[PDB]
Amino acid sequence: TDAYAVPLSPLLSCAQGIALCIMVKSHYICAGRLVRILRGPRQDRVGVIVDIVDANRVLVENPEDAKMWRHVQNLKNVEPLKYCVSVSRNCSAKALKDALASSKALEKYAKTRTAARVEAKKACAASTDFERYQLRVARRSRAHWARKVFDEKDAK
Amino acid sequence: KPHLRHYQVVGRESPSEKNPEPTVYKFEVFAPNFVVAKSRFWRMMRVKNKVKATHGDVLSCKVVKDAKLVARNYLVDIAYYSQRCGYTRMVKEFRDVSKTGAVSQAYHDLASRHRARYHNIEVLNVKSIPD
Amino acid sequence: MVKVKSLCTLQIPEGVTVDVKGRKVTVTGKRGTLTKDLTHLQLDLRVDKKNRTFTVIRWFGSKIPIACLNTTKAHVQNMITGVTKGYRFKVRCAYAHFPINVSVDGQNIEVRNFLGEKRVRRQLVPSSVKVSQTDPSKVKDEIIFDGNDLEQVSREAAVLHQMCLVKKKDIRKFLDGIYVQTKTNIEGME
RNA sequence: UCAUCGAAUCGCCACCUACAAGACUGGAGCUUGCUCCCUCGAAGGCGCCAAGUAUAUUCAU
RNA sequence: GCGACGUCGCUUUUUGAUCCUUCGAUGUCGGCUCUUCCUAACCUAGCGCCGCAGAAGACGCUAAGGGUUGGAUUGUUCACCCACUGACAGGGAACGUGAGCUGGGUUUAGACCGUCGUGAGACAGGUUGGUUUUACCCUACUUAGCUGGAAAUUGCGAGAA
RNA sequence: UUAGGGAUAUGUGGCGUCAAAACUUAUGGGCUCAUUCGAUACGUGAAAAGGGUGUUGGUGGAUAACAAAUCCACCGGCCCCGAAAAUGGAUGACGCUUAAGCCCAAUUAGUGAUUGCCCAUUAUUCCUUUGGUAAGGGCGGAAACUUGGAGAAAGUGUAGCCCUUCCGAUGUAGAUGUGGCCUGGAGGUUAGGACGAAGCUUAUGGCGUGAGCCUAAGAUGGACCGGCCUCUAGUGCAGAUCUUGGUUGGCG
RNA sequence: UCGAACCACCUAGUAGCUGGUUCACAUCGAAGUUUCCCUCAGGAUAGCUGGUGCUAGUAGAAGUAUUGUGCGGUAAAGC
RNA sequence: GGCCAGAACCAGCCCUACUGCAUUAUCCUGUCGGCCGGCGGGCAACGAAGUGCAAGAAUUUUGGGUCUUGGUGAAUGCUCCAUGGCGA
Ligand SMILES: [Mg+2]
Ligand SMILES: [Mg+2]
Ligand SMILES: [Mg+2]
Ligand SMILES: [Mg+2]
Ligand SMILES: [Mg+2]
Ligand SMILES: [Mg+2]
Ligand SMILES: [Mg+2]
Ligand SMILES: [Mg+2]
Ligand SMILES: [Mg+2]
Ligand SMILES: [Mg+2]
Repeated sequence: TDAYAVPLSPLLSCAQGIALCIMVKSHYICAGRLVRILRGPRQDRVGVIVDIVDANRVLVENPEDAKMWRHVQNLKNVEPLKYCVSVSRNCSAKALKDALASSKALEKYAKTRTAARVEAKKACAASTDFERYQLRVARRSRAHWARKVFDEKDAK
Repeated sequence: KPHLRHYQVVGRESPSEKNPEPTVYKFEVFAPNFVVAKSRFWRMMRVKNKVKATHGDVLSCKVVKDAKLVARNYLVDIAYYSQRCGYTRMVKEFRDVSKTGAVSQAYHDLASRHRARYHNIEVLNVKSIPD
Repeated sequence: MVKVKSLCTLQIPEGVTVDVKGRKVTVTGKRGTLTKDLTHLQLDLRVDKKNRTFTVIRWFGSKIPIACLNTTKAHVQNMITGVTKGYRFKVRCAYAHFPINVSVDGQNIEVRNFLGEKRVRRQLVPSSVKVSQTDPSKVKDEIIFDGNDLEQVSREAAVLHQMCLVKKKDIRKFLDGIYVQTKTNIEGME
């Protein structure tokens, strides 16, 4: 019995995680800049990375306002974003995680895209059975209206 | 998440009917439990002090608190036994967060490559490294 | 156990252009062209700019993952060099009594009256490796292989020395065979 | 002689999943494939029962 | 190439033990016949290597694929010679193989001899003469037919290289 | 470690499929490539030195030059060879190798202190039996909304005198008990039978843990016989190369 | 039928040997050891076990420890 | 009567939130530099756990007769009276 993401929709796929990871050298991906964690008990949060300790393991934190502690989260559920603060080209791994994040790099990302999908899938998990109707009359609307537009294309 | 907490176990030798005030022995051991700390408390004193767990009493075993969770270096002078080259010590400088964390990696490395497990392994000098 | 050592770099001058597409390498020049494959563990080939630098980084490393990096460095430079300079291959022989003949016919090679074997010993050569003889008079002996690619002309300037041996016989007292001679990097300014 | 078990359906699936162009201009699009879920679309408008609280859906190819 | 000195792994067509199975019966060696299997390679086959110039041997490795005889004496296995041959390698299969053959050796009841024993008799000492039953049953194999069969005989059960 | 059942939970062993359980764990630390990898003890032992110019670990001691690093010696295996047989061939099978191998750990994921999960004739609990002679209490008439019993009889034993309570419950040789089963016959009693007895048949049910009993229905049978208390013995059969009779396969 | 015929009888000869020995449930439930035996394929005797018990029996209880108090000469050691 | 479903008290397995409850040190400052040494006062405990009290409330299962009742203000006591809903 297959849940699908096409192509090649998948048998026997647990709906509580994925084996996303493809191996990469640690240094290029991340450097005490910023990252987000897919699979954590706190779910899909982003915390700027304080430092790298050993290999897979990282120390991941965030200033406040998210109930995110300074903690040891592993790269196996911690995946970089290109909204860095202190990785790569910028001269150093920075300190004062709030002030460096007071450069709105998180505030910009939290209001930019790929975070409107984080809460999208978290909205479809808190949508009670009334907004699921709202979502179905919303798709059904855009659906047939799409068909009306196709009819217009046929006319053209 | 790393097992094998760090215990501070201290104890006299049941004072005494002979010496009436035997010197107190304290040492810090990494162990899953504190029953396993006292079990290896009374192995040092049975060996390094010739004191039985029977003829002595444990004063106050204690769980060391923590260090502010932040990555740092650790050289752990570790001494294991094996039919694989009996009683060799080692250094194996690890880079983990806490002493509990790095010594965990120490055990999971020896049991990984020398198959030496918890009771065949003594630990000494779990200290840190600036550079 | 596992560590990292360094990174490998090659510069790509004018007259030589390298691609990175399907992680494969294309090197061309003004004397010849050649393309091949260089995959391995942790060895992802990425060329930064079209004529700036051939870089091959690996992120993991051990004795085996690192004894395989700079061999592509040994096998990318000779791509860039063979397309501009090229390395010629020469072959010699010796005799005591047997007067001989040899032949090369377009795309194949003949070896007749070898040691007394009055038949032909064929061997296929790829598309673009052209060769002649100097049996006429002045050299009388040599077979000079030319071309562009390091290992696509070395691969067959290896078998004529495999097509040679005299087997159930003392070997040192006499030297039957037109065998590969003097591995050499022949350049030219004539 | 059939009363059946089953319970999304495809000209938007279904070469390819991934190209092309960033160690800092975004590309995306060779896409969480569509559409499906109560009147062909959102704003209504409409009949439903007495099959009398569950009972294989008394439907449906 | 092995040899002092030595040792250390693995070996059964081994010398014996063990007494575990069999005493209301697993019928005795050897052959004949036929099939198989293994390589620790005897031959051919593949290079290799030497004081391997040709010749011709020399050492070695890889390979079980193919091949490995005919006789004399012996019941023999083995052994020995004879002769051919490229060479006549070594083993397993219940010391492969008797409801397949043979019956020469073991083989009893007759008899003779040698030693032993007072004697009857004994000898794993010699010699000679001395039963060899049954498939018509099940499977195995070998050929020879027949007939069902796809929810492998059934649901209507629905999948077309 | 064992009465008959249900549930909860474990033990040993496990959780890729067979196979219940990580629908292949969000697993974590390293190790491992093995041209017969390796992988559950005790099965019997698997492999012995030996080395290397091999992959990973550790200690003694140089250079600041190998052909900005590069050495001289060894300790430690995983792993390579050392090492081999005879039907085809075994981790148990497939298969696994960025594990489903090995050694360590884990148990909801560094968020905050528990039982990840699956399997028993075990444990806990619940009913039911049965024994203990195990304890009790009644051991002749009253009421809680519907009946049952704190009214069923002074009792080893049952269709228990009635409740309810605890505990135990396997078992060969053996022992013992049974208000226990059965066959032939006797003494008693009660009773059937031509309106169909014994017998016999069984998809005839029921009821007893069982031995067995009772019923029905015979398009069976034709004239004897059941229950109960004692008595009695030529009293229970699957197995003795049983005995006798009969049949049967092989078998047209 | 003959290393002692055949028939009938003693005779149902004897067998520490082989084979068999007919219902249920319940309650319990072992031993292959001791000593003696022309004994070692068997017996007898203890032990194990059952039944019936008798008897005033938290005791004359214990495959257990503690406490004292004895004992010993194996391991290790030492030549 | 048999077949179900639901409900309700009983006990049972329980859902478990907040978790408080004390302790312990964690940690609060000072100027130093890409080999780091020049240290003291507990007055803070939400990521201190070898540790104490929790029902209402979640679940099927199983059994149902000697009842229930009303709250008081202190430093918990008087007490009174006699299953239903389907299908077949
Ligand atoms: Mg024979
Ligand atoms: Mg002959
Ligand atoms: Mg047959
Ligand atoms: Mg269960
Ligand atoms: Mg792993
Ligand atoms: Mg009689
Ligand atoms: Mg009789
Ligand atoms: Mg009979
Ligand atoms: Mg019979
Ligand atoms: Mg001694």
